[PDB]
Amino acid sequence: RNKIFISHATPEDDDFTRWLSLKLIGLGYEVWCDILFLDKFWSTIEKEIRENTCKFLIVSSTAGNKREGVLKELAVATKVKKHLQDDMFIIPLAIDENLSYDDINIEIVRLIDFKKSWAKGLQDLLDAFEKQNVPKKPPDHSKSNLLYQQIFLHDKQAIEKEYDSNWFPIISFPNELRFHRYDWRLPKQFDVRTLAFPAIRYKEYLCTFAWEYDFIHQLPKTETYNGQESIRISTSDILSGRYDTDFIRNYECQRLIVQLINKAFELRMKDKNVREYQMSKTFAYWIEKGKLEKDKFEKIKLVGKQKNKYWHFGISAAGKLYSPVLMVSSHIIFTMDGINLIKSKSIQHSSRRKQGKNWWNDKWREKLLAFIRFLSDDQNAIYLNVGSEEKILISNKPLKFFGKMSYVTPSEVTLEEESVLADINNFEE
Amino acid sequence: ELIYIEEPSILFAHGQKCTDPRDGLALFGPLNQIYGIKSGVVGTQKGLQIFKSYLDKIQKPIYNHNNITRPMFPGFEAVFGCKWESQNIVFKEITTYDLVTLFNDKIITANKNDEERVDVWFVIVPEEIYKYCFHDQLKARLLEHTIPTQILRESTLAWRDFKNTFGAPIRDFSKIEGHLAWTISTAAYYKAGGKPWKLGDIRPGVCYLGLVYKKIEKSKNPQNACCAAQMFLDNGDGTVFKGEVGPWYNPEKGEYHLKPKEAKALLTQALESYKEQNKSYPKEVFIHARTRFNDEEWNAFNEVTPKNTNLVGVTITKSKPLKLYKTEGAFPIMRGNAYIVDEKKAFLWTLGFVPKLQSTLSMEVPNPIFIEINKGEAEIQQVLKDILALTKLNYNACIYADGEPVTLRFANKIGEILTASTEIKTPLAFKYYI
RNA sequence: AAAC
Ligand SMILES: [Mg+2]
Repeated sequence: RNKIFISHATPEDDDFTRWLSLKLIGLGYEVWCDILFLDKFWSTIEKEIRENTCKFLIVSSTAGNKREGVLKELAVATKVKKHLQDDMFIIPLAIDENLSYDDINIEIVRLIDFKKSWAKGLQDLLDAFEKQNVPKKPPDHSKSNLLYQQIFLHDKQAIEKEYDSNWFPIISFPNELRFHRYDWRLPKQFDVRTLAFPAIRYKEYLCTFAWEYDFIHQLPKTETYNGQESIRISTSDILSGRYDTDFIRNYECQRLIVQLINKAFELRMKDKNVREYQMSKTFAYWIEKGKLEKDKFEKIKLVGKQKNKYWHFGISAAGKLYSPVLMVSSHIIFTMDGINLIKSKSIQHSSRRKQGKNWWNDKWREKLLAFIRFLSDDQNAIYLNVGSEEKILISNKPLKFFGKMSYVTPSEVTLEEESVLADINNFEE
Repeated sequence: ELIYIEEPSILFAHGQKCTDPRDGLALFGPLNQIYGIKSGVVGTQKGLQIFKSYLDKIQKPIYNHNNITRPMFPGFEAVFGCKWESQNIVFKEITTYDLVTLFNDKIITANKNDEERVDVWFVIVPEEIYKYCFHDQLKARLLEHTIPTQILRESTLAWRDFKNTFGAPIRDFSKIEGHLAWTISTAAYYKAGGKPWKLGDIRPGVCYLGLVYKKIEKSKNPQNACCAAQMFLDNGDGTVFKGEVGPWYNPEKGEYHLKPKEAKALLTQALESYKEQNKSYPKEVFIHARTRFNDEEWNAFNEVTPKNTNLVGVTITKSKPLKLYKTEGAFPIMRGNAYIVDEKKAFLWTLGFVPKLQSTLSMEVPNPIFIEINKGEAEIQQVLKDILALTKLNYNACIYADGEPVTLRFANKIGEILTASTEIKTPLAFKYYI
């Protein structure tokens, strides 16, 4: 009547069938193809060919040459062609180059090719359609787009269904931030980084969370300390922003707390039984081979093997106070026999970019969380030493986020395709 | 509490809004159609035959090992609607400074002597040249003449023929040969005056600006840094303005900033280009950079900007990781989810899993771009939508979307090109850099 | 110097 029926090999020729079908509904044709519906059937298919279909096409490819479905479509279409005495009711669409002559279905060899290019084939098909009195509507690509979204993007949408960060909250802070002042200026060669406790040389003051007696036995004997000139600020209003003096401003308060937290973490990783690594910016902190139980912790691996190198899942940390949290960045640092670091950083980066593949959301999340739990003091907290009595408490469970949209979790074999193909591609890179 | 932004829809031909540029290109075709592609070839005779073989391959459809994440290549004429033959190929035989010198000499002599104009030029680089040395230098030297050029190697189109001592190919395209042809064809169509796609859900009269800074190592002054800007409306076809070479980089601070005597110049260039291309002044202007601007730059920007324009400055950073993890599954957080830190700071997940591809743009875990409205006043969700849209307009690669918005993606490459030649002054579209 |  008016429809344009396409028959094809469903699994192997769905690319060309998709392309041709969508292009044909784009041009206003009333196209009928087996892939243009969801939750479909032979009673309906045969009904369209017998009465509704005005033109019928087959995809003459090697894969679809001998297919029960397409052959039975060809049979019913031959019946309709005999009924309608149309010399070109059924039209081959040869898209396969390997399909040699005298190998096509006998009902087809005696009768448009896409082997050279689908554009040339589509033009030939369009002029063949125009030569016959093929009914059509004005070109409406809007309905073609609607069909593309409704059929081919139905499983590729986003659910309205209701995330573990690397941002670990700081539930409690030491109540006061203290600046120490001494009668004599500390020597310039005296490095505050060598101080056993976090301390920032701010102006002539020393910025700490700590007390005076913590470093009483490491400061030079030529320095005399006075307890009167130390100034304390209430930390709760430091976060609340209510603090305002000319000596120190809130924007500097939070930044000072940031480097205090960073140094506290760096010093804590000396008593946390963790080895160190030199990178461009900061200290990487990894777990040595031979220390962790079978290189696992709560049944998450943290250390492993890569060719003759050994990878160790290390971390670095950085505080922030906008909500007070700490971010942990995950690095992978290699050693050559589990003990000796690789001298040259180029192999380190190349090996890291090789190793990062095969690791995805759950693996990265579990490895970072395992390292954090390994760094915890309490079950649900991490204690950073800032003072002999003052401690910084950072919850070892990262921040939780209430989402509202997500995807239908697809087959993991698709992600395995991603893993293998992208792994090969990055090897090429 | 995350928020989600519906993925930006981009137009293609026939006024149809799709989401994947490859899907729209294969469905509706390019938004702006060109009658054809006239291609120019410069290289050795073996390079010529390799290029001819690769067009013979391009004419026929090429398939990917995964046709959902990387949709198949219908064939150039099937998707684009314009032919790229071997008869439209003009070849000039060739039998670090000297090599690019000969190549540029051939290109200029061809562009001058040949009567018939050529839409794009394609340069075949032998493997020895790649191993012993070019793209930035050559493509910069051709900036004066406004010659859109695409560079390919001998081992890129004929990778199967080139094999190592073990007999394996140097680099394997078997699984993504269709994707490689997709990208090459999209680049060639972009450089031929055709605009493959443009954003659809976008407000009228909005411009997006991106500043780029590149240091000069050969300069005696260690502080020197050239500047540049990139401008996009919604087309993704951006105009690039070269800045001034001089003391830009802040060495102790590690930042890049403009004195007010060049920020005015750059933004005035951007606004005059807008007025030429639109005949009106934009209602909003967004400036993008990897670093926050000092108040000097912002005031210099504000003086040259008209009163009715709500100038906004937004910085995009790959800062310290807020790497979200979905609780269940190895599938990362989907691309397009945003965290509203505050009305001026937000996180945008331009990478990660996308339902349309059932795949991930990011490799390991999507590191979000921290976007900050450091200057100006604008609604944060609108800025996130604009950056999400701008992530789609990378014409140099035929991919679903880009991790970095196009206003900042090619910062390093355009900087390398601009600083490759120091004695060259340039007015130009993005197609003369990518 | 297909490309991120
Ligand atoms: Mg390019």
